[PDB]
Amino acid sequence: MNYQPTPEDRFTFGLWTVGWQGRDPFGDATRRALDPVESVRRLAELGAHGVTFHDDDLIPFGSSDSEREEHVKRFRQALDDTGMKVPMATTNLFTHPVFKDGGFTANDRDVRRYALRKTIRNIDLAVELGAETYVAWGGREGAESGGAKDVRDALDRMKEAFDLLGEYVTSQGYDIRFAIEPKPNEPRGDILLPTVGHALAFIERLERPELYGVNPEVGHEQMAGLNFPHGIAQALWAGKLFHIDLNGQNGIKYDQDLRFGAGDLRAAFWLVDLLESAGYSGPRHFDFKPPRTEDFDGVWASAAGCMRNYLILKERAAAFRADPEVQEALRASRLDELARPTAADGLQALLDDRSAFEEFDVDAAAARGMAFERLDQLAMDHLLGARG
Amino acid sequence: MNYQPTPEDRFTFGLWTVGWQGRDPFGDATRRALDPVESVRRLAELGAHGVTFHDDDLIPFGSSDSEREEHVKRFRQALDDTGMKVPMATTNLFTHPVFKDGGFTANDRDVRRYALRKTIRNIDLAVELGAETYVAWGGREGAESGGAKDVRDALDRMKEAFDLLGEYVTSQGYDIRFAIEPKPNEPRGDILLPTVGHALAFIERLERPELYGVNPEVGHEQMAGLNFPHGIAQALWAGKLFHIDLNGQNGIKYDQDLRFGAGDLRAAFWLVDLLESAGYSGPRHFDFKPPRTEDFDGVWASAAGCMRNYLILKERAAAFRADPEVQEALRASRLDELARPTAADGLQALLDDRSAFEEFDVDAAAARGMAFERLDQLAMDHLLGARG
Amino acid sequence: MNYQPTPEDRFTFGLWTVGWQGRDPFGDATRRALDPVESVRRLAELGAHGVTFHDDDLIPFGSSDSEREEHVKRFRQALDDTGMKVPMATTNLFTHPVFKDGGFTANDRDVRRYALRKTIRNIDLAVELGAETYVAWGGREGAESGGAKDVRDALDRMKEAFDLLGEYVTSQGYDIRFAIEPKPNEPRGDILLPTVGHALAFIERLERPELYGVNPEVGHEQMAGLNFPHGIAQALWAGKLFHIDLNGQNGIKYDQDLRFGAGDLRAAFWLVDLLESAGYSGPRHFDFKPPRTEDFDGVWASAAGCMRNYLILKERAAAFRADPEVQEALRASRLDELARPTAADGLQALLDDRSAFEEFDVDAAAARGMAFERLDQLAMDHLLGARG
Amino acid sequence: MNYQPTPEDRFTFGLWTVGWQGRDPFGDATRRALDPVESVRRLAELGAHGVTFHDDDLIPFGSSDSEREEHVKRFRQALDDTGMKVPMATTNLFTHPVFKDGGFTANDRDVRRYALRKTIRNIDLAVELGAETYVAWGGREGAESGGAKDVRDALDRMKEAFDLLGEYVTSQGYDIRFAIEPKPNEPRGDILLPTVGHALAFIERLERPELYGVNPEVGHEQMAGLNFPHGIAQALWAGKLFHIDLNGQNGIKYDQDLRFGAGDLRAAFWLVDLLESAGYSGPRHFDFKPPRTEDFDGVWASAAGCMRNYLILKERAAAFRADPEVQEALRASRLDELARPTAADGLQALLDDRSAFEEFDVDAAAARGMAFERLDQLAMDHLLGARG
Ligand SMILES: OC[C@]1(O)OC[C@H](O)[C@@H]1O
Ligand SMILES: OC[C@]1(O)OC[C@H](O)[C@@H]1O
Ligand SMILES: OC[C@]1(O)OC[C@H](O)[C@@H]1O
Ligand SMILES: OC[C@]1(O)OC[C@H](O)[C@@H]1O
Ligand code: NI
Ligand code: NI
Ligand code: NI
Ligand code: NI
Ligand code: NI
Ligand code: NI
Ligand code: NI
Ligand code: NI
Repeated sequence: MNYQPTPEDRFTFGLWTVGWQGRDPFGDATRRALDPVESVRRLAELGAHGVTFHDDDLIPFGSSDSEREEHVKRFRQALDDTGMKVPMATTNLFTHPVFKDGGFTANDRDVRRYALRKTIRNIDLAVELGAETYVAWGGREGAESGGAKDVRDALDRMKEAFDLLGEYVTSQGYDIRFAIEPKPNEPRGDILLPTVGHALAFIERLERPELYGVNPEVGHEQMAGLNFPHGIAQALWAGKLFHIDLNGQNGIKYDQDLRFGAGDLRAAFWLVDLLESAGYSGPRHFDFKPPRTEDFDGVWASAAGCMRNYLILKERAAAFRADPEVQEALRASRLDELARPTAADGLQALLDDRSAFEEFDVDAAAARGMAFERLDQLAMDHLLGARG
Repeated sequence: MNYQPTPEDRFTFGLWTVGWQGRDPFGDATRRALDPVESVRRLAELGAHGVTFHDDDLIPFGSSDSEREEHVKRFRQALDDTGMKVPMATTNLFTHPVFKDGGFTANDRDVRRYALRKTIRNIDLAVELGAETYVAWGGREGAESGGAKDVRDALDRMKEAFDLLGEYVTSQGYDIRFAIEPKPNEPRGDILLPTVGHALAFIERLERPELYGVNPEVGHEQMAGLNFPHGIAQALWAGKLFHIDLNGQNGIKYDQDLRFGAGDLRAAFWLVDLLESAGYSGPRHFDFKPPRTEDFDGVWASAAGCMRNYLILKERAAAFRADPEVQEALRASRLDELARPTAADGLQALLDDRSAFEEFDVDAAAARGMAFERLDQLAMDHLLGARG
Repeated sequence: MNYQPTPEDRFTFGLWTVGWQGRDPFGDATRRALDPVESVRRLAELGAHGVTFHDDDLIPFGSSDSEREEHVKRFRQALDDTGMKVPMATTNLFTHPVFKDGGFTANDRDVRRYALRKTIRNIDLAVELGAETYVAWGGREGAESGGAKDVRDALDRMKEAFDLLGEYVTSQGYDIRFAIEPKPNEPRGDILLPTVGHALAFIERLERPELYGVNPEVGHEQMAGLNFPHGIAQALWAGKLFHIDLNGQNGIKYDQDLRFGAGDLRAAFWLVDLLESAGYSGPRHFDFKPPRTEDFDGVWASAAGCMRNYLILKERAAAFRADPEVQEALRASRLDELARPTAADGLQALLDDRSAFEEFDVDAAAARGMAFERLDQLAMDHLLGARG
Repeated sequence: MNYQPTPEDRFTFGLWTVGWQGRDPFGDATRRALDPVESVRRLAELGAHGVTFHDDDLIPFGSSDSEREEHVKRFRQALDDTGMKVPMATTNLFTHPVFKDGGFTANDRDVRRYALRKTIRNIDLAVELGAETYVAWGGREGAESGGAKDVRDALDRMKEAFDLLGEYVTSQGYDIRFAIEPKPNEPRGDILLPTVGHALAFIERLERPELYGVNPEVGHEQMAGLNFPHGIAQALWAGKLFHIDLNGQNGIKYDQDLRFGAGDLRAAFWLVDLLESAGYSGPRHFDFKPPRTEDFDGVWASAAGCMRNYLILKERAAAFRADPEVQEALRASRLDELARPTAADGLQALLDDRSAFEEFDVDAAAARGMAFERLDQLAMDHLLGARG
């Protein structure tokens, strides 16, 4: 009815999102820089719950320890003034030229040691600001050519780095968990751990896997042509959806980071349906870039639209699931039977069950339509508000 | 010098590859069916090591137990006559209309029970023929629309199915392992476990993960735009590369299944380099389709070219790694340093090491070129046989 | 309010769409064949305006001249009984094995001559049934490998074929125009004239270009990652949008042919906006496949949903353009200025205009935001029926 | 034997290629700027024939008329000192913020007039330096959202701009032709005239089409998944290949601009085969970026590798076509018959030829294999230097 967000909806934004100045590989900045304090204040006015940051977004690279304390205190006063929270933070291991061949998996060992120290420094700061999740996006971990990177040795180095970070937070007693953010490419030709599945598999080889989950981004899995709600379902099934980055992407091309709801709208519908039906309770974080065509009024419009589109889709997905005609259609398509065990009776009874093979009427079973198109048109009508 | 294969090179082919009759979604078959015995004999003459099969390739669907024994005995006599082996087998859970919504994750429970019994029947046959690996490709597990498949319930059903199959082989005492073959799409709109990473992650949630690995296919990961040698490296790092399907693919489109070496030739070079340097010792299996333009002479030509291209690339990758100028280039690009631990000295010494942060010269480190382009041009010259 | 189609909405369907039996490259048919007469009757009941056909959909391949006349007369009686029209027809030059290397650009000259005679035979039949457009989809014109097809010689052969067909219809006095339907790949590895742009360029080299236009399909341009409404705009700008195939596609992969509205929903919105604002008056033809999961009740549901989704999107696009707040936003984003000539004053006055260069304030111009994000969120709200 | 380039091989490089400082959307520059004079000298030493430039690469934006003359004179002295030529130039209408919504199709009319004056100024300079081709890449012409750009009005504006530029060069008497460079996306979400086909079609609607051709880039057509040699063949067939940009791209993702030969190596082979067999005589221009991992020694290595790989592939493609076994294979696959007219006898004799339809043996024709796989393996063996 009214799609007004409140801090209760847990919407969060990175400083680097509304603060993106619009520099792209072919053009100069179109907007001036935003003071972090100014972004916190404007986002609070729009109904956001909190903000996130990379170390270098908050404290400019090379800052003296005294300049550092000054930047943090001003930030903390804006948070106190507005009620905004800081649920996640991350490290910039991709902008400075020293990270041109990676941070944790750089071929040069001294760069890998520096990347870990820069990371540990910001974990301390994140805990101080109350963050519960620490994200890692290995944007420069990867290669443009085959001989440049032995990927088994690089995964060893990646494992070593995350194991050391887990040792660090456990030895310090911190209540923070790690979330790896996959991306298949850009800025490297191929990035290691390119999808949610590769990241989930990797985590199972860490020494303390319970401290690590994923931070998937809508557009990154779509850059590989994959179904984002399906990957999120697999992450939820594994118990590893620790955080999520929401935005939009129009297919397989450069990372667009459009506002949430733009891009593949039906995938956004099915994502919100899943998050809300699974009871995901973390932040709904937007990692987006207001297009460089926009002035600052367009930046705030784009940020507001992120939140608005989430709340419209939440209403439509709830109306879909609550509709008795949809519930009947779900039974007609046997979603109830999918949720029942195949063989709770056990292996031996399955083998002795002649109705499962010797006397199974395969032709009768094959003729049964699944009724999925009528179900999908009910979902389309609900999304478009065309139920009457 | 001479690129002649021998059974020692372990090249294997599925019956369904050379026997593909050329039916595609827009056209009729262009070739008559091949008798399996005839394929075994022709492949042996070409230097292959063995063949693989789906149950329905060897025994036509619906066969009586007596027709079954007859088809198997003829096959076994061809194997005895030629020295050919059968290292892998698999189940067809995708062609019959009863599998239109899947086998293990079909919404209908009776279809899921039938799919397991059809599978178990062929595992027994595979063990009898001496197969060491049983492949599962869930070609119909997936969906064209969002509401048709709850993916968490479907992963529960998938886990239940593989757990029951593991219970079966362990209770029977069989020495066979399972290999899941990922594919991102086609014939379903999205297929569950779409990439090597999703399959590896899934396996870690099975009750006896040691019985399960992956069977990646070159073209399937490329249908998601991913780097196949990188995914194979991750599978090798995890200890899960139990088998591999070799073929070629020209980018993101329908599954072409071209002969190996066609498609992305440099990725084929880097794949062979990795397999041979990691000492992969399983079968080099070709899952390919000779194009429907071809008559049977072109089918055998295409099969021979699979083997030929592997052996040329093996020679070029070995020449690359053995070249002293390449070894010097690898050190110049610090591949030796990538293989050294980042912090064997431990967390505490890293934190107290001022050379890792307080006194690290980031500008000096940043200026060091990685020399990857000279290394990659040496690899190009070796691939093209242009070293002089 | 009520999204009921009538024959006035000009919705048409190919016989091969609702009649697709569900055979795909990995599985058998899931539905029995439909008699063309039965499809005409069922589609009329749903509110369709007419049907289209390939020669081989209506008259089975190899039919005797007498069997032929019989199939046509039964069809014509169904059309008379229902009021259905036949606005377009086409030729099947892709299913029979003789067309495995193409019809018009087959390397074998005798096949190319046969393809033209099979085509001419059906043009006569289409005119008899009252078709105004004859579509050509060169599904097999192309190659899997580089040496198999000299593309300059193949374009010569393609031009020769269309020139001869134009000579034929002009010599017979027929009032029919030709529409080339591009597709980038599938079933050939690469298909010639792969996009709307390549087809439009080709037409300009024909002897009588006025007889030829394009028949773009939503999903085909999306298989190349292109923006379909943009390509349709270019076709409309050139005066060549003679017909259109509507369906849905989820990105770059095999040709899904989903029902219209599925796939990229926002692109469907912008397509309907363009067609209706440009006053396109041809048929709105659905070239779709009801998924093979469906029985015949699902086939009719899917066909009805094609029409329903067009009419919902038509209502939302009209509400968008009629909204005074949207009209103000369009002026704020200077769409009115885009439609004004850049230099109606002429070249010399442009060169002497110091306000265009010497005294142009580039910094002031650069600071002006384009306001596109607020405009796009108004379009999203209209699409979702969330204006209040 | 020796793959040493000489100026006779006509290899050219843009100033912006070797001079790319390595700034990407996620990171800072890794290399200092190169003085244009220094690049001219280094490229001459490597065997290049000439260089190309955007206006802003040579003369920094905002330069005074006196600073301008100074930059040009220094450049001209380097050209005189080295023998280097300047065969092409272009305009930068994409970096400055004023071009954020385009140059020729910007919604703001005053920006469109400025873009034309900036262009005309550099055409005069290009003619002075002896360029024969003027390239236009409309990198910012396009949109991220549907309502922001009416594409018919934008094509009107694009046509108006190129028509005015043609009026200008004809009124000045200049001997220069225009080449439009297509790209499907990046930096805009969708770019207008996204492929070679759309550009060729557009040119036919200009007032003086003979002055305009295309400048295709390998990686740009591959960003749409298209076959670059096929698109080049269509451009050659139309008589419009006025220039070409050579580089490499690994599939559908961000524009990588790798050195030529990297990316899809077999497509590079077939491109060189086509260019050399068609007798293309323009510049072989590399539009590439040495990866930001590299220092200046790696920049020159990467530039040299562009030239080296062209010359290796030229030798292998010539060996392929000269091989008598390949010539026999081409006849076996009926490439000779593809080049013969389908119906030089004319329409009426085709209609009366019973051997073309009534008495055509379609089954006999269908059984003939095309022998394309043996031909393609000969091409692979030649590419890899594996003929013995
Ligand atoms: O997507 C990448 C990003 O914007 O920068 C890194 C951080 O993790 C964030 O998600
Ligand atoms: O790729 C799919 C395939 O050809 O059919 C199933 C089997 O696993 C084999 O790999
Ligand atoms: O899309 C291809 C199709 O379904 O078959 C050929 C006809 O042109 C129709 O469009
Ligand atoms: O590819 C784009 C580019 O590098 O910048 C514009 C010029 O046309 C050149 O081709
Ligand atoms: Ni992103
Ligand atoms: Ni992110
Ligand atoms: Ni495949
Ligand atoms: Ni396979
Ligand atoms: Ni289609
Ligand atoms: Ni179509
Ligand atoms: Ni490029
Ligand atoms: Ni270029």
